[PDB]
This record gives sequence, structure tokens and C-alpha cells, in this order.
Amino acid sequence: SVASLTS
Amino acid sequence: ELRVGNRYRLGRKIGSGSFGDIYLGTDIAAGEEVAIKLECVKTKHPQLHIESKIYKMMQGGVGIPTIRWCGAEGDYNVMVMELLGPSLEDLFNFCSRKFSLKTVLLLADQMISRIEYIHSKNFIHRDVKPDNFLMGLGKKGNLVYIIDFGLAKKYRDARTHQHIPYRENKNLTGTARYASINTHLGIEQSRRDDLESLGYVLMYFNLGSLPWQGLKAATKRQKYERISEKKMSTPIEVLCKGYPSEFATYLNFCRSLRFDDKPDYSYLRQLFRNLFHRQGFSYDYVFDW
Repeated sequence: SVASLTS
Repeated sequence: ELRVGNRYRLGRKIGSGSFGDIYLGTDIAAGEEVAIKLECVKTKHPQLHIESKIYKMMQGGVGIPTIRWCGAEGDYNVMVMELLGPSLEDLFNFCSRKFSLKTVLLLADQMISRIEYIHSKNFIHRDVKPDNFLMGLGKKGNLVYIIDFGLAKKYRDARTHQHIPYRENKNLTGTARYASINTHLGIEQSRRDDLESLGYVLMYFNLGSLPWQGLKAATKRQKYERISEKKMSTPIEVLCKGYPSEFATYLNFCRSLRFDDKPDYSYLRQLFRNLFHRQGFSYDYVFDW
């Protein structure tokens, strides 16, 4: 829920 | 001994994220401690060199860390940065996950200004969260810095100020806990989303947790579903219950901005500046820590 996500 | 850039001795690992690992380093030239970000050169889509270009474009701004070295060495792209102090998440935990209203407002003023500065340089940050704000070192311990430009991107042309186009059907970018409602709806990020995320960061500081935090799920794809649902089902007025109305006013303002609208950074600062005075606080740089 706190992981940095990309597109 | 092992030294990146022939100059920085590698120390222990201090963090890891989707865009590389962070290590302590020591500049043998000065003994200055530094932070060393490493990204594997085999990475799906290299990103650190682009992040470094963003940092270089922002140098000199208040609260922007200085980049000392960027190069490729061995199996890594390297970015060496000035070492800052603890993150706001670190300090929140140090403070037993309670911040006074005064500390929240002292922080809010600077964090709004940091975000405005990035926007003034034609970029949006897209990963606003407590881990990505660090206090300065020593004398600069009163200053909030912003880090982590690995998801940052231009939102307008530098010369014409033509805004990037609107689009939907995007996958979630950023962090699920702090993302804006429009990001969960698949909408392209813009200036408003950085500030909305900040609004959730500020209420997180007030509450100790957010209501969509710590939900039981199964897939990480269904993790996001439960978070999105709770975030949408919780009215801003319910989220902010027990706290001054300014926090709900802030969040409602951000949600009401149109996709390409310039936020009123001054209005938002004055909301929490007017509250600060009503509370009888002085801007004396005494934080909870």
C-alpha cells in the first residue's frame, strides 16, 4: 500500500 | 576499498524502492557523509539518469537536495546526493505516531511551498508521502526538503505552458495510501493531485493512520480495490472529524480543482496560517521532536 508504483 | 565515483566509500543500505536502493556513503575528499542511489543497469526501463536531470533542473531551490555525482559504474547507474536528516515518517515514528497541531501546521506551510516550487519548474511530483520529505542537517534542521523524483514528470511546456492532455484509463501511479481519488479513477495526474496527496499526508499526521490503511486483501490488484473503495466511501468531513475544519477545506479545494487549473498555493497556505494564529502558536521552529 506504500510501494511506489509506476504507469 | 570499494568507492563509487572513485570517491565515495559505500556504506550500509538505508532504503530500497522501486527505482533503486539507497546506501550511506562517505566522501573520502571531505569525510562528508552522502546518500548513494544505485539502479541496476539491466533495469526494465532505466530511470535514475532521468531523475538526476530533474534534480539538476531544480538545483538552488529552497529545500531541494544537491546532487554531487552521477555516472555509470559496474552494474549500476549511480546518483550521489547530499545526505539529509530523517524523513517525516521517521520522525513521526520517533514521536510515537503523534504530531501536535503546531508541528502539522509548521510542516504544512513548507510542504505546500515545496510542491509549488516543483510546479513552478513545470513538473509534478506524483509521489507525495511522508517518506519523501526529509529535514535538513544540523543548522538546516528547520527546513523541510522534498526528495524522490523517480515518478516526476513535466505537466506543461516550459516555453508555451501548454498543459499535458487529459486522459483516463491509467494504471495507479504513486502510492496507494496517499494517491488522489482521481488517480484511483485512472485519470492523468496534474498539479491538483500532488496537493490532494499532501492533504492526506496532513490528516495522516493528525490521526496516526488513515482509514484505508491496513486493509485485509489478497491480490495486490485487489489490495488497490479495497483501498480505492474505502477512500471513495469516506467523506472528507468524516475523514477530518475531530480536527479543525481547515483540513477538510484544504482537501475539498484540491478535489474541486480542474485538471489543468493552477492551484491557489497562497490561499492554501493562508488557511493553515490563519489557524496557526488562532491557536496562539509562534513560528519558533520548535517541532515535537
